[PDB]
Amino acid sequence: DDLYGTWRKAASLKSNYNLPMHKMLNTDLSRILKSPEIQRALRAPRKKIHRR
Amino acid sequence: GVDIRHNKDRKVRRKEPKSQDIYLRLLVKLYRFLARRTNSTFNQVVLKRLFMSRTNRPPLSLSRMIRKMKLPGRENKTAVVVGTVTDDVRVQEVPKLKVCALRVTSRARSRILKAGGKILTFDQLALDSPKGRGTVLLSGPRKGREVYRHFGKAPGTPHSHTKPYVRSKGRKFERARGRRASRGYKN
Amino acid sequence: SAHLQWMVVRNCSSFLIKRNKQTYSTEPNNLKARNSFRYNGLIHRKTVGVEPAADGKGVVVVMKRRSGQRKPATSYVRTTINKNARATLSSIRHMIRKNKYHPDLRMAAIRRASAILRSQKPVM
Amino acid sequence: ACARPLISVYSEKGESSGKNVTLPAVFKAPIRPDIVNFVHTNLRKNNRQPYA
Amino acid sequence: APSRNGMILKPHFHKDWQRRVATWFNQPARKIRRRKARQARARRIAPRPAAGPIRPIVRCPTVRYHTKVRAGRGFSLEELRVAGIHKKVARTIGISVDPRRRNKS
Amino acid sequence: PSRLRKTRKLRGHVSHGHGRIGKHRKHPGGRGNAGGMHHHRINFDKYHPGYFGKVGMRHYHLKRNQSFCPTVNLDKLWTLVSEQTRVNAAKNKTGAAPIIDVVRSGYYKVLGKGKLPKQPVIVKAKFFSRRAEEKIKGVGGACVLVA
RNA sequence: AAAUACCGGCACGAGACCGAUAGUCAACAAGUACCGUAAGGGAAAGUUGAAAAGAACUUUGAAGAGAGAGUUCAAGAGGGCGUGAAACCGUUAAGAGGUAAACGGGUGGGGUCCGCGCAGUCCGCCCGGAGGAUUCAACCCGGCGGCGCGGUCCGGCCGUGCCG
RNA sequence: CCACGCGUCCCCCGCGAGCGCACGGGGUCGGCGGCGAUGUCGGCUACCCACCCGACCCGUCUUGAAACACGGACCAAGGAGUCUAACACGUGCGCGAGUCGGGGGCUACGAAAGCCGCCGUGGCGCAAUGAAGGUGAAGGCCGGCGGCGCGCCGCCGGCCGAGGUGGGAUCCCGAGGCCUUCCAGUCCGCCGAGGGCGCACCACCGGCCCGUCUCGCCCGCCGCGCCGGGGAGGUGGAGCACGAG
RNA sequence: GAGAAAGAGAGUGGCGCGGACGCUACGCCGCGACGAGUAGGAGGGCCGCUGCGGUGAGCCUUGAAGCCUAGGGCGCGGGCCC
RNA sequence: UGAAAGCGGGGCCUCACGAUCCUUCUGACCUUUUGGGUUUUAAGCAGGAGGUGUCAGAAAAGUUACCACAGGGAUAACUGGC
Ligand SMILES: [Mg+2]
Ligand SMILES: [Mg+2]
Ligand SMILES: [Mg+2]
Ligand SMILES: [Mg+2]
Ligand SMILES: [Mg+2]
Ligand SMILES: [Mg+2]
Ligand SMILES: [Mg+2]
Ligand SMILES: [Mg+2]
Ligand SMILES: [Mg+2]
Ligand SMILES: [Mg+2]
Ligand SMILES: [Mg+2]
Ligand SMILES: [Mg+2]
Ligand SMILES: [Mg+2]
Ligand SMILES: [Mg+2]
Ligand SMILES: [Mg+2]
Ligand SMILES: [Mg+2]
Ligand SMILES: [Mg+2]
Ligand SMILES: [Mg+2]
Ligand SMILES: [Mg+2]
Ligand SMILES: [Mg+2]
Ligand SMILES: [Mg+2]
Ligand SMILES: [Mg+2]
Ligand SMILES: [Mg+2]
Ligand SMILES: [Mg+2]
Ligand SMILES: [Mg+2]
Ligand SMILES: [Mg+2]
Ligand SMILES: [Mg+2]
Ligand SMILES: [Mg+2]
Ligand SMILES: [Mg+2]
Ligand SMILES: [Mg+2]
Ligand SMILES: [Mg+2]
Ligand SMILES: [Mg+2]
Ligand SMILES: [Mg+2]
Ligand SMILES: [Mg+2]
Ligand SMILES: [Mg+2]
Repeated sequence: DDLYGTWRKAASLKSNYNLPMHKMLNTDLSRILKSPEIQRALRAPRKKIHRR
Repeated sequence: GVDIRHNKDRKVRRKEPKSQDIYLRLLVKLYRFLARRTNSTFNQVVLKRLFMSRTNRPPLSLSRMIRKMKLPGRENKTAVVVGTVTDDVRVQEVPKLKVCALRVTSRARSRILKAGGKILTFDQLALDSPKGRGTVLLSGPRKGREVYRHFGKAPGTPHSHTKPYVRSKGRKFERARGRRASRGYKN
Repeated sequence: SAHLQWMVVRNCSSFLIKRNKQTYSTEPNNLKARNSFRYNGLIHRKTVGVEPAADGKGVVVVMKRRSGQRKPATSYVRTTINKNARATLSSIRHMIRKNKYHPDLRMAAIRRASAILRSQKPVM
Repeated sequence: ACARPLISVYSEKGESSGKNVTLPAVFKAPIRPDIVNFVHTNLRKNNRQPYA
Repeated sequence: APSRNGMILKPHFHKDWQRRVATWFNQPARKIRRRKARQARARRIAPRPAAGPIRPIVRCPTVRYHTKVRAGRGFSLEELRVAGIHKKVARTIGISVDPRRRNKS
Repeated sequence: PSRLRKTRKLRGHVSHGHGRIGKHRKHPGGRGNAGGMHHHRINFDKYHPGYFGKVGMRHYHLKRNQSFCPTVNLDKLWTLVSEQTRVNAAKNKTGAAPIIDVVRSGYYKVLGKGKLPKQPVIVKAKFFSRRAEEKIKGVGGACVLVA
């Protein structure tokens, strides 16, 4: 953490460097998807296969 | 046979992002689900903008964000850019903003957080509002790129304000026959 | 997390093997032995595995525990099951179901345990 | 993630010594194998002698 | 035979340039040559400064650069005779001298 | 990589992507951009107007150092000096105004592009434009010269 | 003097290079053989085997060349000799034949082999019939594991949080 | 006859149970029969041959090739869009009004890798226009002093303060109601008549900087001058008009 | 899956421990319409050659590379495995 | 010019004509003339002119039977064809 810095501390023995910021944070996708915030606001699944 | 002409038979638009990034493909794996399984078209247009190329999702700057968020009516709403929210140095005070972007530059993150704002990513945006309600979707200036000054009606044609490709701007470099009214003709 | 690890180990792993228009993974905790998100066994917080015992009688069933994720020595727990064929499947079924321990693959575990048991009974 | 664990330093005998340093933030910088492949591809070319 | 739209350009390759192309493959060998020579020189003048003599405060000539001060060539004779250092003793104890500098200020 | 290019998918095609009526001959339109006046006339007039002829005075020994005068704007005039001077000259009730010495930051001429915040300055430049001077006066604050 | 340049020369190290029609013209008795009056032009050409153990001897023929015998793991490696393809050719076996041969679609006949075919699959559950076990459930003891459902059990650690 | 009962005010004359057949969201048999160990069974394909129908030899230039057009005896190996520079556009990646150490320096693979930041000198960008001298990118409202046949205002103090019209994905408010015995009535969402704030972009009108032309009155002083600044109205520009490199 | 903008919404008063497959999300699945092609353009190759960084507790004198083949096969095909 | 409405920036309409470079002339109390000033000269800026008639604009005589080369059956001299 002296080399590449912390997320809030800059790099102590480089000149101007900080860690690259994430593009999404909560990476565990299933704990987003089976969460009551989303699972509330969804339509009902239509999984009845209607063959020819 | 059939006399249908197959020229425009195939749509050209994207179905997956060209990037081999894995965080962007996780955001796509989330918003595919949200646009397939909700009925709000914010999700469709936000996955359509996650798919795009980085010359089609241009960097929205914080001056545009402050203006288009201080337009009346949309107080305490969530600004959403799919591109890169960049700092704009020619603005002094910054109001409390609630923004969401793929990637915000470091000085803009510092500026918003000293103003007392809050930065979100798209996974946190989907947790905070799944149908995307309470959001103002903004995009950067797409024809702001310098390339579009070379496009359109070609130079050397009447009423065409197009920057011509020249190797160095100066006195001698294509100022003479098409441009003057003495030297030849003025278009 | 888990999907982050899956988007890395998904194509460029060393357990993956690709030939004859099929695909697999020779990783040590893969029920059904195939390259998938659900059945892969290194990228999850909780994971069953079914191995034949070191001696030629029974099945060691492997559980991945919840506490020591980054500590691979105290991360897995072996349980040796040397019983009749019905109650081996009954133990694996109760073990996965009533713990609510990753119930996606209770059926795959009892399929693999049945295959190991028929390989372990003698050959005509 | 955001939280940082506490990794113990092992002695040369093998078992755990009492010292434990927090995880540096470098280990939870983002993982991007595409640009690891990109940087490795373009930097494995630099040690190459010419042939003609 | 130029196509639709694009910068018309004059590449300077009309000479025979392939018999004369300086290729830089001895760049790191030349850098290690120079720094081994620099280490040998710096340890053969053993307490003296490795950078050589001292070089004076000098303002750059032209309008683009006169606000920047850089290290010059050598101390002029007029500031040497004001500082009381002799002309031929200055460079023998380590003070660089060029007589060509004026002092208009 | 030659593995990804076109010629790995033009093997077996008997002309290699350059036609069979008009073969890929060596130099059909002359070398380079030849034929400006003559047979590429309408390329050079539909796409490079102005190209032929002389215009303007000849300057024999040009020196960019003599012509050197780079510009800054009143938008970014406050960018030069740190935020602590802005917030101190905002908190400062004594009417004291900061000095903005643009020359050591590296810009010789102040032009006035945009809005300057109502906060007094002493802008210290080498040149000024009329609108930049009027905007600094209208904020209330002075424009001094240094050579 | 220094920093600078080096396809010649002495001596070196290295290669995302070439692998005997490639790489130098040249891996070899190569600027050699050879052509031209001359200036100059200028090749082709590596591989027995581990070790020569390079086939003693008998035998027909004048001999080249054979047959036996022998060395070797191997002569199916025998002094231009590893591997030994294609065009081309001899012979054997099979099949065939008056529209030059060939070819595409469709079958039929004959081969060649393959199926280790030639009384034909197994697998759960139930019922019956004869068997064999230290044998099932429930309990008890020990270990291990999973989880407000402890509304709020005690203790630590962390924050890409906040207040002092 | 796809007509079913009871109760009442007026007009004209909301859960019954069971079984079963099926012209019913794509084939099943809860039907069978033969032959099989040294001569038979299967194997489309691949070896040879027979027959029917089809069947001109390839490449290439061509308006047209089987051509009485040229190349081609047969076989093996070699054999042709490469590399450097420049530019343009699209695309992925990092940083983002900045960016880049490529040249230099400091510390087996490694001639790699890392580091510099008072090594950003510099390139490109952030500002254009003019041939050049040069110039160099919103305005308004309030108060005081025809100035007269500058309601305009020359300048001072305060205030608002950085375009508009149309189309616009997104979002925002919501007249009503989305049923389980009936009336009110809450909270959570959901849908929507209408109405809003409107991103990118497009079209148009305005505006601002440089050149240039025309018409005009004002202002500044250290030099009152062949000085300097200012306005209105058209026009030329590869411009600005809250970056995009 | 059903001709009809929208809740198998929550509140307040009047024994036997059992339930197939799935989901390389670049994956799997359902509907329809469609398929000519020289010049040329584009996409995909689990088509192929040679070498380098990883990797297969890969293979190999109990016989690799190559070559031959009336043997068994797979793929529309490039080709490949026996 | 007509009294005036108006008409007229060449010929009742449809042809009567010419880029860059260069030279000449015209224009302004114009710009540069390179360290400063003055003065000739030269360079500019705009507007005409000198002209390319192959008229979107090279500066250009023959011969080959001593002939050559790249090609063309796009094109002659035979036959054959309508
Ligand atoms: Mg059809
Ligand atoms: Mg077609
Ligand atoms: Mg198309
Ligand atoms: Mg072309
Ligand atoms: Mg083709
Ligand atoms: Mg051709
Ligand atoms: Mg062509
Ligand atoms: Mg042609
Ligand atoms: Mg060419
Ligand atoms: Mg011509
Ligand atoms: Mg080395
Ligand atoms: Mg050879
Ligand atoms: Mg050779
Ligand atoms: Mg060879
Ligand atoms: Mg040989
Ligand atoms: Mg050989
Ligand atoms: Mg052998
Ligand atoms: Mg051999
Ligand atoms: Mg041989
Ligand atoms: Mg025969
Ligand atoms: Mg026929
Ligand atoms: Mg031809
Ligand atoms: Mg031709
Ligand atoms: Mg012809
Ligand atoms: Mg043709
Ligand atoms: Mg003919
Ligand atoms: Mg020919
Ligand atoms: Mg021939
Ligand atoms: Mg070949
Ligand atoms: Mg691009
Ligand atoms: Mg086709
Ligand atoms: Mg008039
Ligand atoms: Mg002079
Ligand atoms: Mg004669
Ligand atoms: Mg005739």
